[PDB]
Amino acid sequence: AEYKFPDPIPEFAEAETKKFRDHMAKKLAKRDLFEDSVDEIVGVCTEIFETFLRNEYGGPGTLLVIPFIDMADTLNERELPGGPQAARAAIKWAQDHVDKDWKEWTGTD
Amino acid sequence: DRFFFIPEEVHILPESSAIMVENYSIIGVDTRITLNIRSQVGGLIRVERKKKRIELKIFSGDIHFPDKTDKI
Repeated sequence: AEYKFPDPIPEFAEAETKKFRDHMAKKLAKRDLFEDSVDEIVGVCTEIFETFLRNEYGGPGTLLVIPFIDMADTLNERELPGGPQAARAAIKWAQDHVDKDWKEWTGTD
Repeated sequence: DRFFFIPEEVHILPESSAIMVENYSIIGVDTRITLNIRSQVGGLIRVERKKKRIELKIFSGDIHFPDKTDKI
């Protein structure tokens, strides 16, 4: 019997997405590499991360690297600066907060 | 002329022990592993269940994700 992961929680996704967007705005503004495209990059960052949490994330063990791979590609496809750097910042925040916050939200150890 | 020491935290536990950490989960420092055991270091959690014992390992380090061109 293949294990069935818990279904994504839209309410948790909305809360995490706001925290993710605020961190990205503060982090990416401190770097001169992004210049005037900070808002556009963060907006693209927010959209992909929110979609992954709404549809695929089901707790610990489901934090995939594919949305972060899509982060570097989408910025590069749009000719936006700091593609890999923005994806690296996003994946670092997710590794430190997403799994822990899901446990607090659901009360699971 | 050089010797190496990778740090890994390993817990050998009886099969009947109650494990409060999921496989492939990321835990921080002082994360409770069993009712009387707390993690000393943080990292990835790997749970291997054997015939009569449960082997739990905590791997420190940075988690990286492969690229399409990543020839690892």
